[PDB]
Amino acid sequence: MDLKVVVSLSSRLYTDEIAKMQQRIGCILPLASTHGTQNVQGLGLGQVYSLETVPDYVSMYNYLSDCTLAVLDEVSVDSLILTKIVPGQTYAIKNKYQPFFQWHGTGSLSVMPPVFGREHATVKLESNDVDIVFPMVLPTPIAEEVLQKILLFNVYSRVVMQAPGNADMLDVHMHLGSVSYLGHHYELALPEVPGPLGLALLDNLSLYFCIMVTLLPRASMRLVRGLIRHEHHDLLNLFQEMVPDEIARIDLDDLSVADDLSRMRVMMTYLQSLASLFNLGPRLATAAYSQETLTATCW
Amino acid sequence: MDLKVVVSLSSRLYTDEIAKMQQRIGCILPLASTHGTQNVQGLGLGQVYSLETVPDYVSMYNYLSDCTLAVLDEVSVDSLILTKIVPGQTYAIKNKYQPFFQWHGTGSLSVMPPVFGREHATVKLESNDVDIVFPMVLPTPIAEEVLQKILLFNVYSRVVMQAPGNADMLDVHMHLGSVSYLGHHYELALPEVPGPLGLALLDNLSLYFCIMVTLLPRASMRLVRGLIRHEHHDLLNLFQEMVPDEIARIDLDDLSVADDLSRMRVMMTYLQSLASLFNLGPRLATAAYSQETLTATCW
Amino acid sequence: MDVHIDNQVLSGLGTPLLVHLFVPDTVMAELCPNRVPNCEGAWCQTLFSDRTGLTRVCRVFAARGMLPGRPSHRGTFTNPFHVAALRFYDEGGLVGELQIYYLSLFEGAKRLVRGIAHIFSPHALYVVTYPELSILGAPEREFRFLISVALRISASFREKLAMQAWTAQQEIPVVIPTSYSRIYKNSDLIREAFFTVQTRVSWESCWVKATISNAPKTPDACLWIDSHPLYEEGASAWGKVIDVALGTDGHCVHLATTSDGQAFLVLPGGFVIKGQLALTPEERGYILARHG
Amino acid sequence: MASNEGVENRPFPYLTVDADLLSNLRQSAAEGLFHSFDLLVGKDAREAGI
Repeated sequence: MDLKVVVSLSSRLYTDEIAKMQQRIGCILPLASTHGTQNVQGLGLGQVYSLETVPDYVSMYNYLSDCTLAVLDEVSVDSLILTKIVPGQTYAIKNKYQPFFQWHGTGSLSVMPPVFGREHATVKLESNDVDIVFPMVLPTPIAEEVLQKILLFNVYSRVVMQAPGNADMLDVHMHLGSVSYLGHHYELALPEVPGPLGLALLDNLSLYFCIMVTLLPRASMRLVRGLIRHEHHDLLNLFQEMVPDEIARIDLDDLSVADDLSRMRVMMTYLQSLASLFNLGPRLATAAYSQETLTATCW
Repeated sequence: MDLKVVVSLSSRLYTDEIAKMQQRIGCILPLASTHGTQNVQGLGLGQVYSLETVPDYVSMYNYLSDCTLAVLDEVSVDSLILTKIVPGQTYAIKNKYQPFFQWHGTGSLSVMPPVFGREHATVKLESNDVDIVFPMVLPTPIAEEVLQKILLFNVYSRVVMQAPGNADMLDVHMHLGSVSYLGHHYELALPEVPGPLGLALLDNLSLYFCIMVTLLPRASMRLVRGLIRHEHHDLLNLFQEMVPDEIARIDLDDLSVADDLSRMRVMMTYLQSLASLFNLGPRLATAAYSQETLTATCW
Repeated sequence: MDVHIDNQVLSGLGTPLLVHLFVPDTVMAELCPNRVPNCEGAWCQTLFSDRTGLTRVCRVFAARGMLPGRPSHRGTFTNPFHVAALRFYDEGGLVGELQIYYLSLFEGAKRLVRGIAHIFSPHALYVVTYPELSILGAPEREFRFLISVALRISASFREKLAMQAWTAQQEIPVVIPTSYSRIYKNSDLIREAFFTVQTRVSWESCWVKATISNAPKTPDACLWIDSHPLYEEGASAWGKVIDVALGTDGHCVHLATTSDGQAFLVLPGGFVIKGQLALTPEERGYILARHG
Repeated sequence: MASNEGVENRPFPYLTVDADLLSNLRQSAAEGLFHSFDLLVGKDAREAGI
């Protein structure tokens, strides 16, 4: 019910880094194991993310969700005082990310690996030959958008192999490259080569997709095939007057409510399971916020 | 420790208005602010639900996911008293919503916007020229059934409106009017028309679900074709037998690469947004229930 | 035989009819010497005995396996006159094109797996048949195509020598031993260099890749070199990229092509001769259909 | 400029001065009149430890 964790440093502070660490007060980082005394290298995210190593971000998500998360509380010349995240406790939080994102009230926050920039969220302590890597806390919308972009890139990279360069320039860096915000645009770091352990999510995705596409309903296809041709809609701006003929080929047979209903039941049941393969991030609920202090109360 | 909120009204109520809260003492309410007394208007759902305009389901789901829940506790000529809903704390519930219903121990309650008439569930306070709207509470399985069935009926009504050739209103009503659970039978109302567009429930779960289910086969074929390697999961190989031949003969060279990316990303966003809707958002359990008292001990 | 049911769901996408196959390891040893790479990337192509061609069906991504017969070692699993082409590769840059002639796939499907003769390489190829379901011109086109293109480059080099009053200079600062007094017969240098330049032909030569450039910006700063040994002391290497050492090491004839149409003949001793590259729209288009 | 660059938080014995400073405080703090200013909300407005 009361948890205070001290991490001891063998070497000294080396004040060159302490100022940057001190304006870095009150922010999250995941620690290795829950004990009163910790090792210095297990403290940051520096273990999972080596400088020479190519980033595979689903592995970073897997490491990040497993480890306990801690609130930085105070840096001392030889000490790191951090209270941790008890699952049933409420505490304040204050954040400053160099990719700076503005929060709303009662908006759930997701914890993610620092996909944007290594120099940004990582502080090198070469005195111990270590590097403290802070994780990224974002509002849930932008979090799921960025994760989806990451997985779609991990697919289309395997796809765009041996295709015209017009595939190489466009899909690889038009939508999978940048993430927008209100009058703002942030680039992403992209894995030069497709990463293993990322598609391990995609295999399960393909499984669910096979099972779901075995049980798709019929009437919805008829409604859409009618509405694209007879009427105009903004959601139907995507489809032009021409229809993908796949829908025409599946559509051929008549309707029956008794068939649609059991398909709908099993489709609903297979839709509750996707939330496990889509979250991959510990979520924090907002209770109150002040832009004048940038200090919210997450939960 | 305390979580009570006392709202003070500006104008003194009429005698007729008092009676219905005393009827609806046991009901949940939304609450915009967890702080002080606070302007009256925040409490009801009349902000999200528009008596002026036909409101979508999206606003109601997104609001009830994030906003605070409260219980009516006591009512006086000016004063209204509410008790905040906090996780991990036990409360008492009455079924003062209208749609008469059964309760069961270990029942999984979920809070969702009233699909029925709000005027059937709301009260209008003419002293303060305001409206208090009460959100719907339903056990999890039957709520799944209700949403699934009403969306199926909407799709069927829009289809019979579009192309009168395949149109069975009587069997549609016969299959979707009845709800049978635990040996109990409930007949729910079905609207007369889907309308030209957007009659307060139609657009969201019809259009999003329809476009997602139209895009899922093409996206799944693209993903499965891209995903085959040596190290991939074995069950993928087996389920590749499951898919239909017409979905198997679908061409990937037809659609442009940029259009392929657009469809993939849009369908993934739609499916990810639709999955959590069917988890039914605000969840809770129960310890026991007493019928003749109408009292559910919830937590 | 799992990749065969893996294909046929979406196999109808690219091509109307296909033939299942299996390739021995000694047969692959022509493509990928000094290596035994997996073939997960390996993407097929198609080829017709006329000007018309269609490619890029990308038939099968197939793992290695032993054959159903016990005495089948460890081979790689996967008009009667044409040169059907296949292209194997992996995640890396190890790519190889193999030829197949009909009368081996049509007659090879005789009767559920059977060996057939391979005309291009003197070894057997195994064909599996699912039980429930102008002869010399066709191989001679690519050869004379590339030969005439290289001869055009050679004629350009000769005219550029004519422009310089039949003399040469250096453009790569490598100090020669200065002992060249007809040692190595300084004329024999260019005789044997032109020997190897005009004799050697490969679909993956430097100018092949240099003709087909993805961008305007990068390939201007990019050079495509290939150096081959003097007097056939070894094998040749084609298509190295320059994001010099090759002028230093003797007994290596160096050929460097730009994206702009410049060719450069480097001799041992750093001397450079310039030539021009010219391809009509038809040959450019044929090479774009092949390589791209 | 930045909020906390040279602001020391340590608990000094402050002098109680008569003149009134509160006028136009939050506006001049938001627009940025004076550099190296620090705002502390009610949870963090106490005498710091030693």
